Amino acid sequence: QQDYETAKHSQHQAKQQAFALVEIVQRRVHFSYSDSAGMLSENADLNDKLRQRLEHAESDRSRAREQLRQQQAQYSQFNQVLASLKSSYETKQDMLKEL
Amino acid sequence: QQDYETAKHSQHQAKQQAFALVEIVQRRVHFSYSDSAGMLSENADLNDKLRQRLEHAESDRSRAREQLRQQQAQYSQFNQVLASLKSSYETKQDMLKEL
Amino acid sequence: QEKIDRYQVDLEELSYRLEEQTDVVEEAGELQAEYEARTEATEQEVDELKSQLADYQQALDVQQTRAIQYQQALQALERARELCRLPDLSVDNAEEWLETFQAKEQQATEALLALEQKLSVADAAHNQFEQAYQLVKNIVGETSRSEA
Amino acid sequence: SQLADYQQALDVQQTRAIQYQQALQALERARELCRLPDLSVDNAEEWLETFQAKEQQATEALLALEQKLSVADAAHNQFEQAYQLVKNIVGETSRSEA
Repeated sequence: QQDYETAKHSQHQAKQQAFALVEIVQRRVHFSYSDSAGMLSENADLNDKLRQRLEHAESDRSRAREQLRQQQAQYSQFNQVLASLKSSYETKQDMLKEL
Repeated sequence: QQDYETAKHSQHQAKQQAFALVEIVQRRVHFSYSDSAGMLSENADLNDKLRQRLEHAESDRSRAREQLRQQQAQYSQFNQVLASLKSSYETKQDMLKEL
Repeated sequence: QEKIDRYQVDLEELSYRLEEQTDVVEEAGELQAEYEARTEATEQEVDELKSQLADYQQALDVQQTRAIQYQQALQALERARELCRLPDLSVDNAEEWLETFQAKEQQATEALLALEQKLSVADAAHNQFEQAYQLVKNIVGETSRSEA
Repeated sequence: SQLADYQQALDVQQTRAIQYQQALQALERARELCRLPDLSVDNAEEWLETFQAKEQQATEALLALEQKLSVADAAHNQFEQAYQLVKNIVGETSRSEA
């Protein structure tokens, strides 16, 4: 299994390299007209600042999602312990009524 | 030994077929890129098609979200019932010990 | 009478535990709802920022003129150059590299399948070993594999 | 991001189209190897699990085979002695039935 894990890693790397070479082959045509050029950086200032703000918002969203997931977790374990207590109490109550 | 080499060849056939099917399972999303391949062929203004694809993906993601939420509720229900049985078994076993 | 008294005390303690855990679960559920609202607010903000950036850049990126298209080819070529240990890698000679690396990839897949066959047979042999072990444990109880 | 960053400049679109072509090639290759022209991405999982069962059958077979070959290392003498013991106990019997 260790050997097969190594082999799978190697296969993945080989596949990635082959795909990169295929990408070069596909974009040879785009390289063909590499001499072309155009205007750039017209509204970059506001666009860059808004990109930075959006990156901050995305990071905050990732934090929020992580906190949401973990809280779902702890709520789950709390519910599970609550159900365990419920079952224990019900059984002991049944047994007291029997006695 | 002859039958065993034959069985090994059959196992190799099964292995290659299963690997191929798994590979297409991985490329499952890539078949969704048929829109991307068609979109890329636009070679012109294509933001509206991008927005349409994004809306379709939003619909799919919302469907998956609802599916996941209801499945999570079902799994949680199963987990509470399992925990309740665990506690009940513990209590019954302890009473059997005591009796 | 004493036994029933003990069980009544047990039930009282269990009721106290149930109250405590119900309170904990209610607090956890309130926090969960709060974090749900907070998260949804964060995706709302992120989507709003993305849409506003799209609107602002609408005019900017429409007139691409297929002239800034080739830098993508440049980045792809360079990315292959570091990923593929071929500093001389040229879009001209990249086809020989493509075929050679494809040959290596298919060889790797064949070796992977060869390893997978033996891996599967070995794992299933261990599975039967384990099944024997569980049968022995259930019949007699704990014991080592050597004694099996 | 693509719509917001339309400056992305269809690079991701190009990669996705290339991935689509690769997926087409892989699907054709599987339809060949598995000989299943009747096949779709949505239902390919069913044939995948079917051939998973097939591969499990083949591997379990070959596993019993590996055990039998490993125990076949027993020399010629043991087979003879067991055969003659069974013969002497029950009377003449065939090796296959022994």
